[PDB]
Amino acid sequence: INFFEIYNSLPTLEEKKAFESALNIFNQDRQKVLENRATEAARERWKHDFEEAKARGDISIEKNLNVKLWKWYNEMLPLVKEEINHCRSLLSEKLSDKKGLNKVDTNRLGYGPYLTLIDPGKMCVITILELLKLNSTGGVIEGMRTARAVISVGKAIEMEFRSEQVLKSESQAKILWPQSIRARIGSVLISMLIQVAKVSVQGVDPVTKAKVHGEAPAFAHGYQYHNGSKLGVLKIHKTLIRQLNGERLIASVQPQLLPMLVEPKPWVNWRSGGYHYTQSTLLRTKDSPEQVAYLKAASDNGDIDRVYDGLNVLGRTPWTVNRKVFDVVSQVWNKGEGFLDIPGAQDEMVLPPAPPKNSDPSILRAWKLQVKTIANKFSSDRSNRCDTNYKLEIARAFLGEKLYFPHNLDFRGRAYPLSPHFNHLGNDMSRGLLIFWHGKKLGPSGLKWLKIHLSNLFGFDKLPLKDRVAFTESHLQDIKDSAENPLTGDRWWTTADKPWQALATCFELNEVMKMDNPEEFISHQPVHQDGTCNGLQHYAALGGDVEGATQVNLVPSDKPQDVYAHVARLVQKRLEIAAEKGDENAKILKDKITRKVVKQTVMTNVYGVTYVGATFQIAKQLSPIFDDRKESLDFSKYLTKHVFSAIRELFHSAHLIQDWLGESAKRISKSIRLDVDEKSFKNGNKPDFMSSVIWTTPLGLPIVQPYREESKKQVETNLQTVFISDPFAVNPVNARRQKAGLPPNFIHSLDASHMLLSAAECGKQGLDFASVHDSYWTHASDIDTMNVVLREQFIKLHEVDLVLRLKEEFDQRYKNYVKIGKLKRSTDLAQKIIRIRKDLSRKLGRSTTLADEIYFEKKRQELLNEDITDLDALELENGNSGMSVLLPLRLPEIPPKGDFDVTVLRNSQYFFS
Amino acid sequence: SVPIPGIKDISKLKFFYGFKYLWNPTVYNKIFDKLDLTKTYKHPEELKVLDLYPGVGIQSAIFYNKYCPRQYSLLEKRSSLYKFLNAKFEGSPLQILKRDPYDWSTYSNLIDEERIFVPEVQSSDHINDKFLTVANVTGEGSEGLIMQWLSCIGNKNWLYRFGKVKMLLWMPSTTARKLLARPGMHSRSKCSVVREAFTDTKLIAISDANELKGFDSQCIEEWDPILFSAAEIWPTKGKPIALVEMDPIDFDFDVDNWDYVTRHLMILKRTPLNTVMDSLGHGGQQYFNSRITDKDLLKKCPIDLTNDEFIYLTKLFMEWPFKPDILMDFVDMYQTEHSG
DNA sequence: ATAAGTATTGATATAAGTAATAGATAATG
DNA sequence: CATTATCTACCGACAATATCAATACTTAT
Ligand SMILES: O=c1ccn([C@@H]2O[C@H](CO[P@](=O)(S)OP(=O)(O)OP(=O)(O)O)[C@@H](O)[C@H]2O)c(=O)[nH]1
Ligand SMILES: [Mg+2]
Repeated sequence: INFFEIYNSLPTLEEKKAFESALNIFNQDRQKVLENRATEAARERWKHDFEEAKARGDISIEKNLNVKLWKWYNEMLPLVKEEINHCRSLLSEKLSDKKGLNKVDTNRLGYGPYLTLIDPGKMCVITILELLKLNSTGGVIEGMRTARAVISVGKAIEMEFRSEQVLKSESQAKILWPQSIRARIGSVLISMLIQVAKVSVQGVDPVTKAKVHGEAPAFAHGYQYHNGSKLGVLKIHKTLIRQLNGERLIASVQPQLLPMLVEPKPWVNWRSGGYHYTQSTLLRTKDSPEQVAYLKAASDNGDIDRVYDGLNVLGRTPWTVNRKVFDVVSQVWNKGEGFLDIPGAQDEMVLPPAPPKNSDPSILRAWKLQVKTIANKFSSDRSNRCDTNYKLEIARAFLGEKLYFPHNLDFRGRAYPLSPHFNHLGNDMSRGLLIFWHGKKLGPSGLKWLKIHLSNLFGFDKLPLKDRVAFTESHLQDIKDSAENPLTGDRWWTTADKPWQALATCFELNEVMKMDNPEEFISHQPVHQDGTCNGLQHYAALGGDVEGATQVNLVPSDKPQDVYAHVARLVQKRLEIAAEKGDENAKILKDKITRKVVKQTVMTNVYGVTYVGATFQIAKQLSPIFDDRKESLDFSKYLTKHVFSAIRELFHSAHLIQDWLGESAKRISKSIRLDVDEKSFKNGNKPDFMSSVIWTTPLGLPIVQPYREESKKQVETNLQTVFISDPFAVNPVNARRQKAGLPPNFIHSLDASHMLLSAAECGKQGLDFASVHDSYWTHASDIDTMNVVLREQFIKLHEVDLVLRLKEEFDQRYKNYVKIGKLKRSTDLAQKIIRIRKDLSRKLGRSTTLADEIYFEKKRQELLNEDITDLDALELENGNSGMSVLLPLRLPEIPPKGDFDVTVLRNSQYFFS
Repeated sequence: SVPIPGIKDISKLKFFYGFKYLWNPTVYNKIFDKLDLTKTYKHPEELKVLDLYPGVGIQSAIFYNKYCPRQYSLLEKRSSLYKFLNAKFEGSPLQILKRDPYDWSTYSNLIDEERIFVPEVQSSDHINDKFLTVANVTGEGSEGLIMQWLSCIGNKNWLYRFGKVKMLLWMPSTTARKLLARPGMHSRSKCSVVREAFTDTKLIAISDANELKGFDSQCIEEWDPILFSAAEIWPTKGKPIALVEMDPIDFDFDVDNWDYVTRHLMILKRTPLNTVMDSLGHGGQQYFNSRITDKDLLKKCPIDLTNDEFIYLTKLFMEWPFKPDILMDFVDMYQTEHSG
């Protein structure tokens, strides 16, 4: 039943530990059954619903939806079993010459061995679930992309097969399916579903205007043109979309990867951690063999143990669904009216009056654009309502039980939960629902910090801590009113910046206000240490700036200084004088410029944002307040121009480090390795560039930028030819993306490293810790200890100069490379000349370096068939005349690191608050 | 007496933005005799010609010297070409305007707002006698503009609100091969069906001898197109060009449903109609089997269909009770974010 | 002593306001 | 040395196809 309330009822902590142990073992068994029997339980649930509905009657409702699911399954099982029958009847081949040239030749003999390995009902249910889940993705209006659907279903069947194998291996005591086989299997199964699924529909005949009802296919395979490049789509009947925006959707399409009720499998190797049976790799490596190869080398060497410590501390923190906030959101959802973010029930979009054909082409184009805008808004609201429905259903499932989230890393190292649907790292509603399972007494610091958190939520995070406490104290009546009745009241919590977390903390504060001694109260709501321009903090620390560090709350201060606000004010003053000057673009926008609008452009700007991106970012941020056209970008163009003009003067160290990183990335990307290749690829005089930017995280995790130039090809399926890319094809690197992406990835790696160090330390102290990249959460009691730990670990991360260590690591990894040199501009040092010759003898031992290198020169289209030929050719260049030379890659000189003790942050309380 | 620019002057212009023009006066005289424009515009002393993308302005000078229309508007918004036109046709009765003809707004401003060029609207039964439009859309990248100008005939909106205005269009040879393909040829696509449904277009002159291998043989015999060598166009880099006379005709289909049906059938232009009608919505094959009565038509792959069969299929599509929504036929590339 | 598919592959067209936007800018001849 | 075709900061994410011109390849007669 409800475990959380009874557990809280317990007076003594030891009793709590006994209760936790008993629930932990019973939840071990419960989680074990949950993973394997998810599909069987779901299929049994809908077949039961179908049988139950049969007695009552046959109307088009949610029970009918389940009836439809059991009917599609029931009439799809025979087709797939006939396919399996012909697969086993033909897997006993005799001669591979006279075969069915289409249906068996490439189709059935290719996927034959893969259909036998798994029983059919699992494949059918998986295809239905996985096709419904992809509803309205990939840009389709009310369907999915065919490539995404085929690959997702093939991958889900393969992964379910691998779960079956894991279970069989634990019970009794290909490796990675290629993309082509996954595509063929997925296409065949979704084809069968297309050819079985039929749903009743009602239509109006045109000539007589008499309604007619009929049965039509539930799924259909069509195509759609964008930008000239045709796209394949799978459209779902609108009658079924009406029923997917329904409360009972979660029963039909079950979530397999949901928060587990047992302690995650603690991370001991890159291959194992968190989830029990579904293997989860430590890196969300998208499409790279190199990324996993380097991670594997690291794990085998074992030098990343601190990453494991951070992930194990991040994962072992227990949550619980907030019951009161769940009640309020359920009331609001059932009410049906549009709330703060839940868009509200909508039947079908209304389009403006269509313009007459004879109108100027621009008018028709404008109307078509407006139709696209209206359709996008309607599909967005529908998707938001469906997502909220899914989230509220998962929340309803766990109303009492306590849950753990298993964390994983993307390729930089930031920690992202494994559960994609519902997690504390989603939008505001998801955060409001979750509270820390462990409750700790507030205490003297705790009560004040809880108040400061409530002030933070309401947008008053700018002012000093005392002002935040004063703000919380001044609005005690509002807190009691909002807490007593969420709705049918003043609704003060709604005005807050973060709407749901604000009500949750209001409930906590109301309980606190009813106690004579607040410290004795035990609290659950996590307090957020959000971080002011964290990327700027890291740039200032790396460069060693003093003025820059001062602006970014690094140095101890009485009042918090945030760069975004300062630049926003500067821009405001300049825009105000500009509007007075006489331009009309500024007068409308003179005031609206606030911290929120500027912050996105400033952050991206330090990171190398192209101007188009800045124009869009600002357009989206300023669209709500309605000071310019949300649709149009023309009004927003000037504003970004001024933002860039004001910003350029501000930044010096960040620009220096970003420029050095960009230059290093370009030079390293355009470099060619000596050792691996002793053969010219013969594609041309200029070989391909397959060397990628790689550096190590201060924790020891390896980071390899996977910005390659992907090679897609059309592999044939039963439905269509899908334009997919094979992950095993190694390809040259996209120099443009390497150069544009090194700075942000470096700063994000440093940010994630600081998080993992601080997480390991907090978990060592015994404080549960949850972190959304750059804001750390802990109970309002231990917030002071966490505050100490953050600063301390930042020190432990920046005690050593990191940019210099990175440049040294680059020089070590990329010493024996030979950057392709174009016509000369000047000389830097005097070892380039010895590079071309490689005639110095290497006798009696290693230092083979000349031997491998000289043969590479032979691959530079030497003037020969011989030995003294090319060496003579280059003598003129040094003595004069440009050539496409082979000079040794030389990384730039790092910027001068200004003198600034990073250790002065230990006494700044506004660094993280 | 308009002075015609020769190869000497037009050799001096360094930039052309990719447009290839023609400069030989002999082939232009031959072309204007082949077209025989003095049959429809019997009183040229009242005709008003609107020349889009004139460029070098040789066709314009020859046209004026032969017919003397009342108003000849050269809409060329390009630096070197505009300078050329103002240094050669200065004071000349030609009307040289520095206006981009690409943007729709140019026509609205010219005819509607400023009333510099005001032609006379006539009925939609005879090819207009007081308005002639000539255009040189020859850039290899600026082909979609021709498609927009063709689509305007269907809507009767852009310049075809003056009835049936005849167009003299220079165009890449690849565009002329697309537009002028007959049913079943290899180069038959939806551009060809649009051309067939809205216009009847003849090949007046081509810039190559080995290009006639892409057009229909009987139609190539019927048109009798003028030929010339590739040494006649002045920028001699790009592919050969082809002049096409394009006069709108009558039509009584629904242009929106016809667009949908044709665009979605001509995606799979080689699968027989047994299985290509399922891309037109949910349950398309069953319905279009119950409705189409001529089971010989069901074996014509949609590249084999003439336009009349497409009008028939769109009639069945608009008769469909369960027809899908024609207006939400796009991909929401703008903001399908998919946060969860 | 004597040829026709054929799995693989590569080019081209696709829609049509330069994808919902337009200034850099690395990269060939 | 003069002139142009890509994108538009990065991460969680998640992608153009049909057709046919022609190829190397195995069949085999
Ligand atoms: O668009 C973005 C947004 C954020 N980030 C990166 O995510 C991190 C924090 O993202 P945010 O906390 S929200 O934005 P802040 O820059 O921190 O403003 P604040 O001081 O909180 O008022 C931070 O490392 C930023 O560089 C991006 O890289 N790109
Ligand atoms: Mg932050």
